[PDB]
Amino acid sequence: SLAGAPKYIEHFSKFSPSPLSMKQFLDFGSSNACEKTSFTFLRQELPVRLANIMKEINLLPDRVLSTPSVQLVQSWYVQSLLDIMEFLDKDPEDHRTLSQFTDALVTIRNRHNDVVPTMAQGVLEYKDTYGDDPVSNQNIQYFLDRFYLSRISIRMLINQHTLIFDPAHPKHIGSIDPNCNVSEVVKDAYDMAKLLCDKYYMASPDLEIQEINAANSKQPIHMVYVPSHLYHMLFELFKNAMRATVESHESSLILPPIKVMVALGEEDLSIKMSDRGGGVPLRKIERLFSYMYSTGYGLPISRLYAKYFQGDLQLFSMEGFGTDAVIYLKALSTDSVERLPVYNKSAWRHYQTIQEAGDWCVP
Amino acid sequence: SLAGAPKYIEHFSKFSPSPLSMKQFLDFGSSNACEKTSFTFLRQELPVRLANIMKEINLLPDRVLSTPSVQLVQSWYVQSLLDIMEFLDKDPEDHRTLSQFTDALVTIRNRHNDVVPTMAQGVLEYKDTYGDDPVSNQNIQYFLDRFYLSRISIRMLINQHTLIFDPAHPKHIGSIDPNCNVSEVVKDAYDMAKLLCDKYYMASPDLEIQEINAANSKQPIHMVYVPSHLYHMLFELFKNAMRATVESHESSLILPPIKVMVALGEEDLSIKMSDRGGGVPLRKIERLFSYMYSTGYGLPISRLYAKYFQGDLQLFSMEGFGTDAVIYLKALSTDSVERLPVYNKSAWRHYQTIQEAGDWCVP
Ligand SMILES: O=S(=O)(c1ccc(O)cc1O)N1Cc2ccccc2C1
Ligand SMILES: O=S(=O)(c1ccc(O)cc1O)N1Cc2ccccc2C1
Repeated sequence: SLAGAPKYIEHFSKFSPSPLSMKQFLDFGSSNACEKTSFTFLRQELPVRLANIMKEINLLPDRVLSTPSVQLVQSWYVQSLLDIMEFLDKDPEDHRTLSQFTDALVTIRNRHNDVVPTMAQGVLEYKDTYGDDPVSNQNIQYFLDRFYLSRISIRMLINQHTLIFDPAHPKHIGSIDPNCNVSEVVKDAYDMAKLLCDKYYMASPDLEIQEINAANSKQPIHMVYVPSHLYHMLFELFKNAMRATVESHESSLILPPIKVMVALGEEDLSIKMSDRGGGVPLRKIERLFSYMYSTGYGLPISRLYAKYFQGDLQLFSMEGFGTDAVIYLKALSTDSVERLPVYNKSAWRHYQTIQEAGDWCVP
Repeated sequence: SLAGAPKYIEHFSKFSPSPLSMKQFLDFGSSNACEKTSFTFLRQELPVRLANIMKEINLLPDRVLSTPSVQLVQSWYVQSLLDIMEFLDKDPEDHRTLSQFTDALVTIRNRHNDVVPTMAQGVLEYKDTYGDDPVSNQNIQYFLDRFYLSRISIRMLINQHTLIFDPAHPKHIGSIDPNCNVSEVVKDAYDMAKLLCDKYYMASPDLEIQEINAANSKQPIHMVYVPSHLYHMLFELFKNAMRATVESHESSLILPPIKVMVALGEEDLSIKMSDRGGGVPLRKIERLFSYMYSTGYGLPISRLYAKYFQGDLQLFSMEGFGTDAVIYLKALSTDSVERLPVYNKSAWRHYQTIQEAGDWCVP
């Protein structure tokens, strides 16, 4: 039988999460020896990651914390932590321990399947119940970036363990493709977005891809990456680019194509998606990444996927012309290291915000 | 005879600077009635702007404040404030007051001519004397953006007064062109940068300009702006784009052109400069706007000019291919309002930084 959850949360929140690189993930084996190691690692690391973020949930404004949906998500995290605590005294040598552990991780993954839209309902509840205010809004924005990135990282750990120690492509290591053909993923995302655009508008822009392999001009561009994450980002970007193009060309039968450039440099693998969808004023760019205005978290969650392995996703528009979106990825698996929020004094001080006049003038 | 400077600094730092819009600047007349109004406005507003920024100088780390060059600049600001204090009890009705005031502003402008490189020497002195540290560096970056923007605004006020109440183009209102042809300024900046590039490399990329006037496809794009500021930004951008293009093409006789798009939307006038100079990894972009790494303040000062009337200057590269730089300006004179730093509690808290582990994980 287990201690009360707060005792575990306090214990594990003292540790910092331990970021892994893509190479470390990829170089992990599938033997029983490896499964025991994964077990002993995860029964420490998953509680550390769960506890760290649960401590930050507590820093949210009372208004947001008081909402039923935020309380519900909190309750899922508590149960998931306790599920893992059941394994603290279990023997990795016992095969039943390992199989039970995998079952528990699957149960946790399912429990948390709807976390993103449930948190979004919490934001809506806060808005509806109290009205929004600038201070709470900035805290929510800061928190949600970290909460959703934390969640991405926990899902990564769980998927790697369950996929490796249970198909489509046996060459993958869990969810990682050591030879991801970037243009192929671009095409897959385009194809799916085209189906949607065609359904609603009966037309869609064509795709043009150009590759720039700086060091090896001949060679098709590949990388070590999780194709599902790359697909996610590109699909969201294509949906926006397609909608802009069609909606800004209502009187036209000829649609400008969406142009994608994939560039491979010494350190970056960059993917630029350029549309001629008429663009958006600079003032309105920030809103596209806001959880508050978006309550529709496609763009901010996509940018988190990019940031997760030390990349980024940036938007640059020319109002009256169109928009460029750029996904920046690390070219090398050794540079592709998890970006994980950590609960400490610096994190804590960020929530300690209050209402005041800013450091810049008003007329 | 005058009070000690600190008594004036305390008095005037209580007020907030008053931001003017481009339209307000432009709608100001040249009559004796207007000169008296400009006088009575500036003998309050200039002391307010001087005092506000002098109070922030005092928040710099002792290490930076202790440098001879920072002390020298401080001493200039003190004398300039006192110069204006001489006018507090003077009669605007007396023509000698007005003429003496204009002389005093000219003297102040000359006194402060070398502020930018003198402050940069202060940064170098801090580096040489103590070695740099991350906390001081972040404070310097925050301060210098505000200090240099404050300086831009003070020079704007002084130039407007001296130019209007003392040529090349009588249609200008002080330094403001109500009908600035943007492509003409682009060409002027290109021409000057080409002279420099040709001198050192014996070759330079060609220029291609495209305009997108969204609402009036025929019409050449014009705006209300200070052409010297726009020229400054474009010249710096062309120098970087040209150098990148030539240096990345050492073995080539054919240079890719620099492409400029000028787009006019409902709210933004955007100028994009695109080069194929091989680009720079994302990791190194931030450094381009850093005063510390730049000690060469061309890019950060250019971005301040853009920000001064509520615009921005952004860089986006594709490593292995090239770089896009975008100047965002407000299309409408009514939206073009001075962006002025103000000394208050929010400003004060920014300098109150200390050394600690960040809110994100290390391996
Ligand atoms: O704001 S956007 O410029 C835009 C945003 C994100 C993106 O990835 C691509 C884009 O092009 N764009 C989205 C959209 C939708 C309907 C009608 C007009 C527009 C304009
Ligand atoms: O970093 S840049 O990508 C670059 C920076 C700013 C800019 O306006 C345009 C640019 O293109 N670029 C500057 C430079 C100089 C010499 C050799 C190679 C490079 C690359």
